[PDB]
Amino acid sequence: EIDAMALYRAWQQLDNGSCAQIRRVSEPDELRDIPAFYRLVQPFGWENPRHQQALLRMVFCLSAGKNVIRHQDKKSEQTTGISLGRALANSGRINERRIFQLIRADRTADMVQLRRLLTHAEPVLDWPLMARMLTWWGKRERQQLLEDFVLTTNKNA
Amino acid sequence: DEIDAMALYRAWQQLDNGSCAQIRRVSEPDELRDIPAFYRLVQPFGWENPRHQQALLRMVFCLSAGKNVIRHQDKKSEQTTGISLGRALANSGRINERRIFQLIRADRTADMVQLRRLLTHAEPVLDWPLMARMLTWWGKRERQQLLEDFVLTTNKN
Amino acid sequence: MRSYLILRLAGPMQAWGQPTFEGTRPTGRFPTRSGLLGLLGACLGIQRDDTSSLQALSESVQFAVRCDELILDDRRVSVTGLRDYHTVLGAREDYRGLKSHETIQTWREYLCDASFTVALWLTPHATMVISELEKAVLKPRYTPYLGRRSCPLTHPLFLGTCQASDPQKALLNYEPVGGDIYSEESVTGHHLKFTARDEPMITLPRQFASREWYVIKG
Amino acid sequence: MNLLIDNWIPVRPRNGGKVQIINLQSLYCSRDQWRLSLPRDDMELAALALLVCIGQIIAPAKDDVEFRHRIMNPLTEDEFQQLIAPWIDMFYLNHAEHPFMQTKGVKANDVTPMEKLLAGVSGATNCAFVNQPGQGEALCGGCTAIALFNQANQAPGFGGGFKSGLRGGTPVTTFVRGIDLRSTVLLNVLTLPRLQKQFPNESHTENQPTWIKPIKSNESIPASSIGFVRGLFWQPAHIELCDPIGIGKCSCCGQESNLRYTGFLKEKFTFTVNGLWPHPHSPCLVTVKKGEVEEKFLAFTTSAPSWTQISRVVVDKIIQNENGNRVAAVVNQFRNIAPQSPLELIMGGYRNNQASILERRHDVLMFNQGWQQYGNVINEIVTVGLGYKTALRKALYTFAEGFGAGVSVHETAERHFYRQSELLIPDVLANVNFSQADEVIADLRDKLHQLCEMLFNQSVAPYAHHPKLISTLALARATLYKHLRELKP
Amino acid sequence: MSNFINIHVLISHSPSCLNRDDMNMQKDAIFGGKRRVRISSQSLKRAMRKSGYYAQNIGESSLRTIHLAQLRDVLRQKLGERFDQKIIDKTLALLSGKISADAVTPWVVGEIAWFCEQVAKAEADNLDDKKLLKVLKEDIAAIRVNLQQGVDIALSGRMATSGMMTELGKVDGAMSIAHAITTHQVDSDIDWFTAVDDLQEQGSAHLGTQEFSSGVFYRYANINLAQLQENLGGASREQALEIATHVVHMLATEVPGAKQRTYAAFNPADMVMVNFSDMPLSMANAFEKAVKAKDGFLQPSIQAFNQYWDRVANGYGLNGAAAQFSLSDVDPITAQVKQMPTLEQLKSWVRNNGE
Repeated sequence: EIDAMALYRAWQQLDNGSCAQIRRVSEPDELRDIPAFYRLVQPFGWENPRHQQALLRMVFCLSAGKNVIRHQDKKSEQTTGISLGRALANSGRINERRIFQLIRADRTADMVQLRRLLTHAEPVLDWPLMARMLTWWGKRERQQLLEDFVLTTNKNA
Repeated sequence: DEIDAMALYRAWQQLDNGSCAQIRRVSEPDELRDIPAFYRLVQPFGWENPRHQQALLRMVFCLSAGKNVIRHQDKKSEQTTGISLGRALANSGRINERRIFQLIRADRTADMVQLRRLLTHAEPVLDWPLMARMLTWWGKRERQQLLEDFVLTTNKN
Repeated sequence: MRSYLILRLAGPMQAWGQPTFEGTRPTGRFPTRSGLLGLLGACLGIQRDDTSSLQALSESVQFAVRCDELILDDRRVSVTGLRDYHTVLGAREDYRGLKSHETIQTWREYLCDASFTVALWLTPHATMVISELEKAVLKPRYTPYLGRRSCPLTHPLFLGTCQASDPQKALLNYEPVGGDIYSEESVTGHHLKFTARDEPMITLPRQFASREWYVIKG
Repeated sequence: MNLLIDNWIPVRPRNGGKVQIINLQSLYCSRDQWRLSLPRDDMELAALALLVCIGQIIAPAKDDVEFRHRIMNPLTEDEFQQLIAPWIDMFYLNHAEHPFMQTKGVKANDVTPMEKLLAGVSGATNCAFVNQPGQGEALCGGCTAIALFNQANQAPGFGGGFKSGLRGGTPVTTFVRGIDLRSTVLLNVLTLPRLQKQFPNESHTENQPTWIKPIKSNESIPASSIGFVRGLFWQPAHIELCDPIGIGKCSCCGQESNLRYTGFLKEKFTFTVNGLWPHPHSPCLVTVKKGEVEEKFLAFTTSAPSWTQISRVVVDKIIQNENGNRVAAVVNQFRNIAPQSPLELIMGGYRNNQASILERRHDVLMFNQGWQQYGNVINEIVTVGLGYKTALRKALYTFAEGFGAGVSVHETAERHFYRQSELLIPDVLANVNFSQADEVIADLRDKLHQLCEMLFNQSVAPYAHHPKLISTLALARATLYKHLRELKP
Repeated sequence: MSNFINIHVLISHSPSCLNRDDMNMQKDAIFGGKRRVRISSQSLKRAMRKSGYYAQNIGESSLRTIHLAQLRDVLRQKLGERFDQKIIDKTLALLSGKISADAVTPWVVGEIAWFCEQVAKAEADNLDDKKLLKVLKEDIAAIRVNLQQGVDIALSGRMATSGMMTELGKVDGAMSIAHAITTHQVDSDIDWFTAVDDLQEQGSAHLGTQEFSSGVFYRYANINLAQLQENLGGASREQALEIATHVVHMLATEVPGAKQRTYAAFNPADMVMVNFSDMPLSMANAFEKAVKAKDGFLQPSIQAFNQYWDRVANGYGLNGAAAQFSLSDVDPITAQVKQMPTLEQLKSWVRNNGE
């Protein structure tokens, strides 16, 4: 599997030039057109083709900014940390229909919209969990995102 | 431990027309997971417990035939259970035996679709918590019992 | 959707009881149902034998209690506890007659630095109306106290009146927000409950039945 | 009234409302889900215990297969009637020659009030002052049977010549809890093989109830010679209910009844049971001093929170050489039968000074799935708690005495400590994942550490303005941070 | 016409120990996170109830005796639904042993009713009166004694042992007294004493210790006027106000007896305030934030009280007559609070319903 917190820590300590250069993409595959990307994700097994798609997604989200996604470790009590959907709902900045139209959005349409949401919401979340979600990213992980969002919003009210 | 059926029923009856409308648009049980209003509907009834999800998905799906398509009626104090689904379907006088035939022989997913069509068509009167238990298990035994009840009812009535 | 009455129970010392037939008189961490019914009772000058009025009250009203933490000069002050070595001399030895013990002893527990915000509402089978309760809490007939009579209130019993769908929603309008809530009504996102023996059995004097609070953590 | 046939069991629906009074057949043969309902938890524990005993003599499973099966599926009425048939003439409250848990023909100068069976309502000099009167005016048949049983089991004996029960005085009872009262009762019944592994029934061992074959005065009974029926329903006292009055209200239940009881007779009576009867409802502490071993059933001796006794209630320790501990047989059974199941355990007991109730306790402890196998973890959480407790106590004791302030503050401080610990440790035990638990435990140790510091300073605070006290205060603080540093692995 | 009389007192005692626990350590409490020394409500109220002043002005009041004679009609109208007048007047004849009132104290009704129940039950089985009296001589003696202490019972409540039997017999006092806590954090002191042996003054002595402290305490009490009236058989507001004035005096002067023979903290209060209200409130939050000394604790405490009143009174709904007496001339409380140069003038202002 792919080490998450390592990739996060690497992203937090990347040089601002590479950082700004990466942020500039507008689609995950465009990261392939950038050197700084390869140097970033090579220590984490980019060289193994199984892990590639995943990495492309992870970095893309991270590309929202050096400190848009705020990692926070899970409390020892809880079995899992704060998932993405809960984070977004907790932001108070995201509208339900953005999430709805997110999970119904096509490969690719999908990541772009997510990144927009991330920059807008600047969420605090358990990053490796997000990373896993991005590793698989299929119908049920999307649907789970919508679940967490809706259910958290209802809980909190 | 066990799922409250009557609560869910009444909940569905008093749902706001917009939410009901949003739920009535699924064409397949798992699509309920794409819909905010659904999670809001089933949250009180133990959706968050994985054990009850499949079950709930079926219940709602059948209810999603209409706001009052499934007319609940209490059993008589004397008899041990109320009207079964098969019996009600037969009592409607609108359901043809071959429909039930092809129902109990249908693959997963498809059966629920077919069932919901039968429910819209019949507007059955039945013991809802009973049907709910049936949907909770929904296996060979239950499908068979459905067709049997249908056949024997249609025979006498 | 529903109209709520909002009360504040605050004082240097409070005491909200738990099952005991002994000389130690325990406290829990927040108002008991029985006790809130008693507070309202005192406001609506209800004598102790008036089983009709007591029952009307009990069937009419339901509560939700929020535990407010104290903040002094931007620091948090946790609710703590206290045990009073409480003595009685010349105490009755028996219910009939006048023989008495030289000294008996009791131990009584209190809550220190505690404050609560309570929301109450009416049931569908209500014999009362909220206007009454408001009038009472503003002008009580019997002396109102926080658990025991030695426990004055440091803030008016009346906080406000409003309207919402949850108790949770109702309580949101009133500072301080953030405390835990124990409600007699379920709130959709929340699944934990908390068992107690609050419920007064009015037909059977000074005996209480089990009930369950719904917990809304903050 | 007959416990197997008539309606005595006070219950309300698991979910439901208005209390009603059922008979045992309605409980055993119905998928209705019930929960006990009385105005006292100790009497609910008395009740539950009675039911468990009953079920333990009428219907032990023949194997784990049947056990699981009957928990999942109620009996048929006929099966029941067949099961209870040979026992009916033993459970009559009022009977000609064999009254339930009573002794025919009791010589007593005066009638003892009914209140004396209600543990706690009276018995101490401050009871007439703090308690409401009239609770022992007239009792249901049920409230009475139940009180009788409680008095011969978990309550302290009347005093002078009134022998306590078989487990000693004031034992702690621990039961496994289920979804309804039915499954609960069944869940605390030893299967037939476990039952006879624990009690091999001889022609040598008497297995008749005490009220059928009486204990002889000043007999010396080998504990081994008591049969599981005789012991589960052991009655160490000479009691006999007075003739019942008419229809009216249980001054205990609040319910109405056809017959109600208003007094009873008791007379002193002494025997001796050499040995320790292996009661299946209580834990058992074992300490081997000077080669000699002593087993003693667990009892609340202090006012310390219930978590401080959790280790003694769920965790086995069998080390020949040292002190060990045996959990109650029903819990070991459940542990074997359901090794993938979580635990919801009912424990309860009294703390007394002779016939005076000083405290009552009743807890429903929860435990995640790993509790059967990972007892060492549980043990460690508990001894962590007590470890920090003694850290504080030793420090402040130093502050008071020396190797002195002149004032003792360590007791108050222990009360504060324990009161916050109640918010900390039971939560941990309830939600920790035993398979991997070191993180949670370490967090706990940090919280408790902070706590001891805070309470130490708080406690010495008012006295530290005088230099002579700051002197010994430094030493005390030293011993504190000692003890506190030795609690880090 | 407000129902509640609030009484606030700041009183400073000198080094003493007016109340301690089972471990002979001064009582305390925690307020605002900081430890205050405490004088329990029980300690104080006993100090009052067992006082000479209480005896003279409450124990010896003209309203202290309840005449069963004058209660005949009203008792009959109130018990006519449960009993026939034969047993009622039988009963009242037993109890009394020998102006018609239009109202009666509830505990009287309740207890009387119990006696009626016993009389009826006794007559239903031909039990004759001599042995009936024998059976319940005790109870009768008791209720006779309570019938000559009507004000004591009305103000403080039934005595701890009283022979009261019914549920209406559970008689709460009309004055509630709150525990007294210091306005400040306390630096406790510790006396190290010895005991010289005059026959062997030598040797090495065995020392004992006693905790002690000085402090500025906030006493609070309130009085329910309506209940006072109701428990005096329908007395007037003026009479209630008289009794109230006695409570003001006591709360400003009486001090628990403990250790006084060796520490002698016989201090009068340095501020007393009385305040009429619909809802009784304690002003203890004036000291939630513990007072810090500045030329002592008394002045900052008084100032803190005055200022807290200025700050919250109006908002808290303390709109009603209000007066203050104080020996300390600190920056005055607001002018709606009428100043009393002496305690007695305060008393008489209370006596006059606050005018």
